[PDB]
Amino acid sequence: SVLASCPKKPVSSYLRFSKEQLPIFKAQNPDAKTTELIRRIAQRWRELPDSKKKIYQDAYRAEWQVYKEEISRFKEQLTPSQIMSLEKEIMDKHLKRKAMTKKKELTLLGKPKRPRSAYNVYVAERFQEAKGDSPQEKLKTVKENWKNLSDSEKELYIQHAKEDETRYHNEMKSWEEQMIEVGRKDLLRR
DNA sequence: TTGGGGTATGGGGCTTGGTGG
DNA sequence: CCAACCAAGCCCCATACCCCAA
Repeated sequence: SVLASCPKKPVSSYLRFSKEQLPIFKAQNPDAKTTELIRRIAQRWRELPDSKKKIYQDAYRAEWQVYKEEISRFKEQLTPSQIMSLEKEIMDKHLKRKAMTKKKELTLLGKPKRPRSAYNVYVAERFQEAKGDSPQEKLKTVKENWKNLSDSEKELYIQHAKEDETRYHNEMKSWEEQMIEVGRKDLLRR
């Protein structure tokens, strides 16, 4: 917003080199994947004489000195609550990434999904047949019926809840053993 | 020791509304 | 706190590499 205007850190010499080289390379090699071209460019980097590298190096060092000056000038023109909301935007960012990363890894270790509630299993069935525009509305409809149902009409759902509760228990046990075997006691409950 | 950040894109998943480890 | 139930078009991202600031 105002922090979106925060000066960015310069990227390093290999990154510069690559950024410039990609374009040249893709133009000489239309039928190729980026990943490949990148591998190719990295090799070029390795190959490049130190005296040449040193050129990009100096570019980066001087570009860092600009960042130094830039960031501090930036901070002065900000209020203290601003200075803080900045630092928080950074932390929040980093934590979201950490979050995403652990969530990917669990899914890739096929970690059992949590027990679905009495209400969950109802929604998973009475959503196709539901009035409304967005999902917001298609939901309030199913919500209204939830209040309007009674004990007898909630059996085969609360039954499947109680079943899924035992599915969870079993699946969680298979998975936690699996994990112990794979050297990861750390992903265990408690 | 770690990880972010440059690209481009092919598969990934976070979002908006009101019951459960 | 965060995950679960229903969308799907945008948020993000690992991938190929290297390097240096935190």
